[PDB]
Amino acid sequence: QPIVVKFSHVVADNTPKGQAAIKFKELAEKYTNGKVKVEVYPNSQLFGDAKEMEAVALGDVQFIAPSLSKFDKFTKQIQVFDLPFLFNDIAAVDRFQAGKQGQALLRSMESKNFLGLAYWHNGMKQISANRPLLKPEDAKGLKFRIQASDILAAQFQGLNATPQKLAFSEVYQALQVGTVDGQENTWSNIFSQKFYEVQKDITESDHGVIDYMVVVNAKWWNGLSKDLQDAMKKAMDEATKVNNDVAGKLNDEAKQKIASSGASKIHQLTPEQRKQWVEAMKPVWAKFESAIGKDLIDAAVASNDTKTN
Ligand SMILES: [Cl-]
Ligand SMILES: [Cl-]
Repeated sequence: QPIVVKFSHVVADNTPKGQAAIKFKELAEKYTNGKVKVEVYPNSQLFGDAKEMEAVALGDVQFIAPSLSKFDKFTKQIQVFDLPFLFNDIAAVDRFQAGKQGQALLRSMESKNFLGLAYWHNGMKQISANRPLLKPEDAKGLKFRIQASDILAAQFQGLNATPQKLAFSEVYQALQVGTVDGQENTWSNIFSQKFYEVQKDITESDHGVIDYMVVVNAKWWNGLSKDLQDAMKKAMDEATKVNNDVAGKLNDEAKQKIASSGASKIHQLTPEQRKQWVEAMKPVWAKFESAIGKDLIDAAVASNDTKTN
């Protein structure tokens, strides 16, 4: 009777998270000599956004890797990752995650019996709708789908737009029948879930990030025999390295496919347009500073590094 272990997520197989979870499966089975069988369930086939945390708590799923925007019901510290324009680029996000404060966040939910094993990457968020979004004013009066995050809701409220919380699996349909006008996501997600086919203008804003925390039930994980836990720990580290190697290329490749399709128009901001977007979104920070903790915010800010000039 081999031990069945299930890994659930909401994205497609051909994605930074999807490819990493498949690597994890392959390696955990190898390193346990077949004693463990990993079943991977992509595209919300087993659980989606709304239920995966509960599934982990009850033992219906062993591994998940939610966006870092989806934890504000469990802690008020991880929501630091949602502050718009906090990180200039993916390199700053990774430096922050690797430092003391970023690594501390993996343990931020231990009192609720959740444990983060690793961070996985996706990429930078782009914004889209059915009209060009070149300046923040263009967003006024539009409905935007958002992940279930208080800071993302405030971010759109601040643009005098209307956020709407929806589960990832429901976004395409919402955009397709017009119950929402726009959204923010990474190129990888925008291509693989076909948002580009129902959004005619996408702006390369790079105004936030979608990255992930690999989460387990702490009690379950810590109760495993030393030999099984080491095997799976080895598999996880190696899957995390695949994720770090493929995330960038997969997003670049997605962007190109969207562009080549002709179905959407990709817009590039200029310095003055971008600077405007920054000003229009920064007040959100002051609203959440006390809840997050200024020091954590300052450490994130400091993770940015710009070459001279
Ligand atoms: Cl979902
Ligand atoms: Cl990590």
